[PDB]
Amino acid sequence: MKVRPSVKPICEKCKVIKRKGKVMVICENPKHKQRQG
Amino acid sequence: AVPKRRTSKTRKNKRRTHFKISVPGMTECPNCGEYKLSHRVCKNCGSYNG
Amino acid sequence: RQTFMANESNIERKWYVIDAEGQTLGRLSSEVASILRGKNKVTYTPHVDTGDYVIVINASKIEFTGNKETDKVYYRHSNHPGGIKSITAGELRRTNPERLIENSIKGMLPSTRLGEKQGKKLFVYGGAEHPHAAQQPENYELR
RNA sequence: UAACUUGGGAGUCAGAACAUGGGUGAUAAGGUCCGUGUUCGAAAGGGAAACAGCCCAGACCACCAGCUAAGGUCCCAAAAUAUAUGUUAAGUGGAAAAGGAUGUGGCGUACA
RNA sequence: UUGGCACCUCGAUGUCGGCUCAUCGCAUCCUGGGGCUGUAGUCGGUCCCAAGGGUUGGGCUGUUCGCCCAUUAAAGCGGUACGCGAGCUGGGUUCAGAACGUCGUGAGACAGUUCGGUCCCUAUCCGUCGUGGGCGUAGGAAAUUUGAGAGGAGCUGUCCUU
RNA sequence: GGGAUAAGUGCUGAAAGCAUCUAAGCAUGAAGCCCCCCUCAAGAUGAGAUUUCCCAACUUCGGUUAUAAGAUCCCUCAAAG
Repeated sequence: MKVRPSVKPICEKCKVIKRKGKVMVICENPKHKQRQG
Repeated sequence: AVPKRRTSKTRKNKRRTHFKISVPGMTECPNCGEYKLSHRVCKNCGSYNG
Repeated sequence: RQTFMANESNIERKWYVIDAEGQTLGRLSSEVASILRGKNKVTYTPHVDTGDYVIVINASKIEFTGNKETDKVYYRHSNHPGGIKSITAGELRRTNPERLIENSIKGMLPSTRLGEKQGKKLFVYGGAEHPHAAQQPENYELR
């Protein structure tokens, strides 16, 4: 899990979502998961 | 060490509340007739009759 | 000088029974506060108590708005180093519903020697059964 | 409604904050040095929770009379739980940046 | 942390390093719970949540620092007038003696070293730790109790089996 | 051992015919939070509860006296001070 102020897609498959007042990117590849956008 | 403030009369009289004197335990003697301290010997006559 | 002054030889205090079923906490405590102070009587006197008695039933059924059931917390210090406790408003409604309304109304009264006497005319219960039927309480609707 | 001239008697030569035009410093300081206005100094009263310099306003004395200013009208605490139309769900309101997000409004230009 | 400013104290707010007793922040050294790996296992790297409890003994220098020896699950970093002298030490740094190097014609001075050299107070108020006397609780008494609310305690190693 | 949580993993499910832990609805989850363990606690003026004991003579103050059940004075001592 990467916790960074700047979260943006690192690939075209990754999707941007918002759950519990947090900008979260989820990608099928495990390394591209991000949080705290 | 040294008092910062002087003591007032109101404060001084409250501390001396319990500074009292005791009343002794005295009863009338069976034979002397005078007053006597319990468990002591009558000064007036000299009898105890324990 | 002709202003009237109320004394303890012409004051009449009655008994009320208010219901807290389905009511906002803050908007219900602000009205009960004026009754306990006597702000609704035409013979109001500042240096004497002239309010009435109030009974609150169905206290456990008060209502909140928004997320105040988790974000609103109550703190208290025990005067010892590091002795600060805490409890959320949602968890207090489920355990001591009467202390929730009792402390919410006590904070809307003056902190004087007369205000502490006016805060003892309040009675809060979690159900609908009060033991003060002898006092003959009369129903009251909030304005 | 002042100004000027002659004569008698003085005090003052340690100033401060706020707004604004500049130097200096680091477009730091409740810093420092000049221009301009106000207040304090020597000014009580109301507001800013407390708070010489900020806002309103200059107390001859008495009254259990009335209308207003700044700021206000749920309770502490005097006055609308006023009316009309819209926005925000975060306790935002009631502390801050570069950057990052089909969060949600308004006005303009075959897609699975 | 080293500085800038000079607003409080010069009819006086006592220093550095310890010792004794602690408290509190989390930017987490150890213990607990989780992602991702360039994660086979045994061991690690990095980042997130978590402050309940723990977090050694000596050699050398007056010291803080710092190095070294032997250990430990670990030998965390900061604040409180650099916590603390009406609690205590006086080894360094600011008294009067004397000496060396250096500077001065000189009396003398350190951009430097060396040996020596008085630390005083019976606690008035608040605060803190113990222990009694009054009055109250709608008659006067003797015993046994509920617990609103506070305080205390919280750590961890090595073996054996699977 | 119990009950709710943090970071996490989730189960269903639309907004957005698919996807998606969330926007409604169900779970799981820390030496930490509230209990469980030990001590003090009704001056908790909101002063609580239970068992037992005592309860008569008067000018008829809407009072008073002396007693009662109990507790002390004084005295011999300690396991306490």
